[PDB]
Amino acid sequence: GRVRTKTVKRASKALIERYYPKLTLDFQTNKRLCDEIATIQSKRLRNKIAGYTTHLMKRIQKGPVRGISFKLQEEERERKDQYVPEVSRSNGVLNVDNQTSDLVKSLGLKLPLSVINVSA
Amino acid sequence: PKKRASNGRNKKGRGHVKPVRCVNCSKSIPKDKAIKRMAIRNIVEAAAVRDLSEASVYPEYALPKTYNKLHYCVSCAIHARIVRVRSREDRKNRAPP
Amino acid sequence: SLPATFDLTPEDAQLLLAANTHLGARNVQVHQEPYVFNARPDGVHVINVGKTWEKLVLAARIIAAIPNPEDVVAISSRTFGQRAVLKFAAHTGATPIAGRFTPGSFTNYITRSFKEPRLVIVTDPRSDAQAIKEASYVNIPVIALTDLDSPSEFVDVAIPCNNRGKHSIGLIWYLLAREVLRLRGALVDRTQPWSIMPDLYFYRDP
Amino acid sequence: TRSSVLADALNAINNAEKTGKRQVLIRPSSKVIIKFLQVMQKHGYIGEFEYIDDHRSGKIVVQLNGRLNKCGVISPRFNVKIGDIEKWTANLLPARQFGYVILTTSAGIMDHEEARRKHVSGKILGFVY
Amino acid sequence: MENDKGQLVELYVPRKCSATNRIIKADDHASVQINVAKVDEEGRAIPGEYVTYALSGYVRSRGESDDSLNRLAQNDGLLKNVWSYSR
Amino acid sequence: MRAKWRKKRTRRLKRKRRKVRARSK
Amino acid sequence: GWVPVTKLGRLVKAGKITTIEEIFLHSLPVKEFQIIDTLLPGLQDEVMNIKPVQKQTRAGQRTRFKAVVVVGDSNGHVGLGIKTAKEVAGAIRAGIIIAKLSVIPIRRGYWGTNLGQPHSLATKTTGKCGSVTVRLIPAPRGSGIVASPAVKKLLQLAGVEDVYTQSNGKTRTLENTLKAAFVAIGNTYGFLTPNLWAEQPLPVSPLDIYSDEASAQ
Amino acid sequence: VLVQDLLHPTAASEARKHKLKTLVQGPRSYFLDVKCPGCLNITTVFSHAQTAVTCESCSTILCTPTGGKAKLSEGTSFRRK
Amino acid sequence: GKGKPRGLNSARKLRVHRRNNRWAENNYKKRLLGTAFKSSPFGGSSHAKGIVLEKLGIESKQPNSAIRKCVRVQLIKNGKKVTAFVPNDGCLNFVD
RNA sequence: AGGGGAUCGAAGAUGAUCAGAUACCGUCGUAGUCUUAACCAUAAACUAUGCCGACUAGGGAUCGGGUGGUGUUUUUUUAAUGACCCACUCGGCACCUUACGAGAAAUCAAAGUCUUUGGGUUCUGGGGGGAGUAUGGUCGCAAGGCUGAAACUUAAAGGAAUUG
Ligand SMILES: [Mg+2]
Ligand SMILES: [Mg+2]
Ligand SMILES: [Mg+2]
Ligand SMILES: [Mg+2]
Ligand SMILES: [Mg+2]
Ligand SMILES: [Mg+2]
Ligand SMILES: [Mg+2]
Ligand SMILES: [Mg+2]
Ligand SMILES: [Mg+2]
Ligand SMILES: [Mg+2]
Ligand SMILES: [Mg+2]
Ligand SMILES: [Mg+2]
Ligand SMILES: [Mg+2]
Ligand SMILES: [Mg+2]
Ligand SMILES: [Mg+2]
Ligand SMILES: [Mg+2]
Ligand SMILES: [Zn+2]
Ligand SMILES: [Zn+2]
Repeated sequence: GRVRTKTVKRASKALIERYYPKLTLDFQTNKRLCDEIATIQSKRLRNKIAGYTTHLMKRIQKGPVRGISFKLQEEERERKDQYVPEVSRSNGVLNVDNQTSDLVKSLGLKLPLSVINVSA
Repeated sequence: PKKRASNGRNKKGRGHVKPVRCVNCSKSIPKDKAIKRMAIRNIVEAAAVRDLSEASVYPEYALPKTYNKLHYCVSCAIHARIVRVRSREDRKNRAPP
Repeated sequence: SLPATFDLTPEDAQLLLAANTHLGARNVQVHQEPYVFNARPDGVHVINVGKTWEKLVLAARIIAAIPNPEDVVAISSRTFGQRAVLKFAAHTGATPIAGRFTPGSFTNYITRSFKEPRLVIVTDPRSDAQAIKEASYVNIPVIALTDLDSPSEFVDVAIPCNNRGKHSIGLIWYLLAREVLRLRGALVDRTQPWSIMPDLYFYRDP
Repeated sequence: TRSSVLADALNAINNAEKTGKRQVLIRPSSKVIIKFLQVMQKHGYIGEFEYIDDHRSGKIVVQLNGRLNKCGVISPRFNVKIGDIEKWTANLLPARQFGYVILTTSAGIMDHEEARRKHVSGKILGFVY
Repeated sequence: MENDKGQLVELYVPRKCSATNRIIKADDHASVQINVAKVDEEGRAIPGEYVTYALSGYVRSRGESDDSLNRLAQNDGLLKNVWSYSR
Repeated sequence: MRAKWRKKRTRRLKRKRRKVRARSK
Repeated sequence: GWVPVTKLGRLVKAGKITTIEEIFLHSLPVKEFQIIDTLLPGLQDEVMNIKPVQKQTRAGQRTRFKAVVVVGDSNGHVGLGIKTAKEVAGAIRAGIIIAKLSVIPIRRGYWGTNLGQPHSLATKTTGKCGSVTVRLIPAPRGSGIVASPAVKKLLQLAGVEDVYTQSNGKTRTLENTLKAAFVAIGNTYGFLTPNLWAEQPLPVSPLDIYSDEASAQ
Repeated sequence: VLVQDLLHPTAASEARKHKLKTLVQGPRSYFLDVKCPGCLNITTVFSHAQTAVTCESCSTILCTPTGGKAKLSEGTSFRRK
Repeated sequence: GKGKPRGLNSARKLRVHRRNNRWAENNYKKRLLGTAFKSSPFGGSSHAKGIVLEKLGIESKQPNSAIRKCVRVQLIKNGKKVTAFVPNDGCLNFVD
């Protein structure tokens, strides 16, 4: 079974956390990045790492991945934010209950009247 | 110390119920404390139903199951049937499934 | 200290009954709620929205009252409140916490979730109970969106809503945001329907 | 059966306080209850109370604040011999600076400091702090 | 808590729950002080000026924090209706 | 031993001393 | 070097709060020992007891060591910290720090005359942890501290001069007796004597006054 | 709760309570003036009957008893005072 | 209030109960039964002098193994026979 | 002491099992089991938790009683009934969640309102064994019930929780 230990996945996290611009869907260069950017003691463990930080990368492309957040996302969401143009005064009048109308009366004033009963 | 609030089993405001006899070993046990299953099952069974209707008269017949209530004695309930043993907590759960 | 025309306006009243913020809980009904107003038969309890509004006003009056508007904190693990709080946070100071809380946020500096606010707002003291609890380990006042069945231990100022879903929590969070800006804030005078759509706050789809 | 009517009235006040309330409805009131309520009020430990008149024996609503830790009754009304009052307040008052033991003398239902000034003695009722 | 000749002795005179006038002792880290901001003519919340209230942890635990806030703020003039002294 | 049977032990034990004492009444 | 975390930590080193009575006023939860260090340096420790405890594990016994330290001045501030580690020193190291954090105030008073500087207590006070109840009684001046050596030493560092003690329970188990005599003095500032019925305006919170001068980066 | 008017409680929540647990206690039974137009005069009846009250002159009936309130007999009327 | 009558005239009962229950006190019971004077080899007194019958070699109780060197003494005021221990190394050589 | 004696079945006798097997398991089956007349008075006769009274906190069920309704369903001609539904209110048997509070804990709406120690009252316990033994009294046909010690011995016995 090829389940990656924590030191692998923990490094992968931290690396993506702070070098997302740089790194790519390509292990081959993500490999070479690790040299210049990370200190590791063995070839094996380094490819082991970049191999997975490349995997992680590759699916951040299609949606977020819990664990890692480089704040670029939290503010990609902030400009991605908007919807609506139609809201919820159409059509006609606010349909209310018997007492809801009694509520309006017994506190306030103007409202479109549209009452309904009900049963057990 | 104590282990259940229902003590043995289900009896609050009564002082004496009345014993049943264990369906398996015949041990007496108060009816409230019994442990019970309706042994609803078919007269025929799995495979027989085809071979039932096949070599019978009438259209498909009707089919009438058997119904008999089962009374176990705790040990007998524990030795096979409904029992396991639960955690300190799961014990509290009265829900069946 | 009663403002003047900070009374419940018709446009607000319309606003609220469309969201059905006056539709309080069924049979279920915590002793500690006079925010009621005559039980609609067939198991529904109508909510005095003036008090809803009047409490909302207080809410805003205390949210805005905190030197640095950013260590005011919104919470909602309830999905229907996440898109809400993120939006409330955006417009005002306020640090947001949508999704999983993660306990030990308020005790234990050692956590990276570590906050340390002067005030807390919350959408459903059942689901968010964590927050409510942890704050009480450490004198952090709590504001809360509450229905008629919500637990009122360790929340001060209730805002009677309808966490049954839909547009209410959004509405309430909106108005919350609306009135905090309308205090010491980047807003304006009278009627002032305010540029921002109320459907901005809302749980989306599918 | 209902034994010291004083007792229930006191205990009720104490569970209102503890539960943090501001009001008690006590039942059934009495000459003595009033005169005990009357002393506490005189010294701060409760607000204003009110006799309501059911045509029966009475009810009282007491309004209290929270200056009060405890108001107990001494259930056998022991006799106290003007020396012995020192030994009472010692056993059951928090310190020598405040709190009162209230008792009952021929000269009236009074706290022990008024008892000491008036210099009379008698039976012991209860206490307030 | 003075002494022989005047002289305020004994440090630190504790706060007080504005709802039950019991002491708000130190290790009570469940207690709360709510600052309600004074406003002025047309919105405007006047930073650094509050009508304030302090509530013991006891009270909050018992759930009586809200209804007690209600009564206090209103009879201090920043709520009208909402609360009711009768039940 | 079971308390129940220790009680029986001494039930008997007394019956014998009850017996042996009678020989001497 | 220090470097705090917590609003409160920062405000302290930043010489914006001078004394704990401030912190106690607004009941601010301490969480970094250095806070009560700069705030109150006359603190001297005292390791009261050390007792071995043992756990069995699916592979090995674990006999670590439990130590009970009491810190304080002798001018109204005490601390009772209890911690177990597997080395006696690091057990004593950790406990002191918690004992710092634990530091609570004491309300002392006059047996029963208004004279020069309080020597005894304000009231009678009881503390009960586990099965021991420890009862503290105001005593006339020069009475001494009337308590077993341990509970005495805690009453002294606490700064009491004259008090009577009465104990109830299995008191030979120190860990619970001190935890109770700790509560007993910690309860002197819960007690509404008449001289405190006076109303105070209700102070403003250090956290809001030096709000700017705190806050994270 | 925690602070309320024991002295002036709302008519409604006082209404629902038991007859022995109202502020000052009092009854919840009433009296009525009952007719059966054969006659001209009107016998006063207690809301709770026990005795199956008979009219002034005619042995007619009027009401029957129950667990509580009387069952008034078919063709009748009443006011309450 | 559990148990004890709290009445103002309930002195008698309250006294009596005490007398009754003092008997569950080991020493009080011994004192009044005169157990001292009655049983007990000495008079009830502090010492007693008697005469040596045989020198004994009592084997100690576990977990100790020893021979303990004692003397059977027949008390002089009593005739009652008693076995006494003879403290310190040797010393049994002093008796006879 | 009569009756009854189907069933199951202390004792006994057996078939097996066993190193043994006076047992467990199988068979036979006496007393008994049932009833009348009279005894006996004991059970872990248990909630291992005295009774009366006050107070302290939330929730949905339910059993009995009652009150309220331009509620449902029953059709006939509407009713009247009855059963059902909803709210409330007494008083029951219980469960739920909480815990201000209590506890050595387990847990407890009492086991709470206790060193801030007092509503009224009853009863029992005071380390363990010796021992419910000896003795005397008394009740009983008996078996036994009630009352009920000491000498001597002894450093623990015991409880709740923890990790193994
Ligand atoms: Mg067991
Ligand atoms: Mg029974
Ligand atoms: Mg002979
Ligand atoms: Mg020692
Ligand atoms: Mg005895
Ligand atoms: Mg010999
Ligand atoms: Mg002689
Ligand atoms: Mg037979
Ligand atoms: Mg045999
Ligand atoms: Mg054989
Ligand atoms: Mg045999
Ligand atoms: Mg018995
Ligand atoms: Mg039982
Ligand atoms: Mg209840
Ligand atoms: Mg030994
Ligand atoms: Mg055990
Ligand atoms: Zn069985
Ligand atoms: Zn007539």
